[PDB]
Amino acid sequence: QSVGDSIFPSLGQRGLDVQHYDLHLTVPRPGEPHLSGDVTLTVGAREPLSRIVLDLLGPRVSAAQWNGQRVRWVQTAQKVEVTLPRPLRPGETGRLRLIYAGTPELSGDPGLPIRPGWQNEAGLSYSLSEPHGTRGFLPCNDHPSDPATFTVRVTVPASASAAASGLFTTQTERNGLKTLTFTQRVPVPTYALGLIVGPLERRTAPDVQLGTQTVHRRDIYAAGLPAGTTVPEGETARMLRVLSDWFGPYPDEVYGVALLPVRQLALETAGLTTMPATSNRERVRLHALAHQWFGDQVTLADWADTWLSEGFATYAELLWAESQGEDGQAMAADWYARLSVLPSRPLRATREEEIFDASAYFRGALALHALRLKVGDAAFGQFLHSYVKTFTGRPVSTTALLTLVKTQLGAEAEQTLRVWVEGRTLPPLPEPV
Ligand SMILES: CC(C)C[C@H](N)C(=O)O
Ligand code: NA
Ligand SMILES: [Zn+2]
Repeated sequence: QSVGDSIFPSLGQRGLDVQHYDLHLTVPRPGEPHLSGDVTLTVGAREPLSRIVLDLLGPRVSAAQWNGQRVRWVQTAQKVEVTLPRPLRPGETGRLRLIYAGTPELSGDPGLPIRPGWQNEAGLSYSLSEPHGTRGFLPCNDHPSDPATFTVRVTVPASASAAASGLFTTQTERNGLKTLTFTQRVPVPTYALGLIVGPLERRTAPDVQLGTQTVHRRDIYAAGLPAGTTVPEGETARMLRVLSDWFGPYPDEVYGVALLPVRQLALETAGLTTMPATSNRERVRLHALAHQWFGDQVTLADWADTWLSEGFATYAELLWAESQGEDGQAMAADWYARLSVLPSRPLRATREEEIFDASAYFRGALALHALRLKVGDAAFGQFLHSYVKTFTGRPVSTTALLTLVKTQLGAEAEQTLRVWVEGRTLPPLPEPV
């Protein structure tokens, strides 16, 4: 029934393929968790589905429709189950509309660096939902194996404003209320959906041209940011070219950061990174941008493989440093140092406390470093292009990476990667031959 995640075995519904969320969210008082929702899901299926089971934690569903007609539905625990008049079969799509309202619940999971879900602090409400927090404010197939496109229609008080992932199209105002529309036109995981409401100002920058591709530029500045909370002029343009030259074209139409005056980790929300000021650094801005490839475009099949996103996003830091004339080998040496005093575990996490631990970031990065040094920069750069392509539209797993390594680069490169992926060992620091 569920996706069957090795870490979160209850989230999601197997075979469900959500393709588009058309969400109308109304936030009455930014900074307080209550809200109302009006979402229509365009869903497909990999297998016949008698029921559409979505994740939801907090708000209560009031009405449900399927293809425009009233439909039977039940909200049970952290799930909303919708009985279809006839099974949804592969190849066909339907429209599931849900009216809901209430208070999103935060998922205070024990081993996570954050409490994912609808955040509320200092007159600001925003989503920081990795891994399984999106279900708090949106009925969803809450798993990274099922990315989807988003159209969000945010209704807020006139005094406030809002920003979501995707290009901002229209804004209307009536009876002292404001409505902003954003369209995320490239599929990304539920936790990758940016959504911020409160005192914030949009700021655009000139377009960035990456060959034939055009990437729009805009940043969000919330009120009350600390002095010096900025984006260095020209930095994001240079970062885009360096990373896109390694990975392939930037997968989205816009990029920027949403600088918040709060104290929290940064989240790679699609095309608009949720960036609390206490994390606004050059290597975190590069990190978040790298995740637009590894994490938002290339999505995980199982939360045990977070190193496919964090290790890849961490290695981009080394590539960016080298692009700026720095010694990347010395950065890899720092990674090893923070590992040589920590125990080992395979890269595939077995419990929730490990999915965002030091090994998922640095041991995964050093795994890529070991592979790169074994095949050469040219072969390694070509694999990263092939890796992204191979896993666009298809969730990535550790097994699939090793297979692609074996297929593309040979068994020796594979065994080098397998030493770091499997083994419960800390291998020696990868150094140039
Ligand atoms: C917010 C965190 C739990 C995850 C995020 N992707 C990072 O930068 O590590
Ligand atoms: Na999908
Ligand atoms: Zn990250």
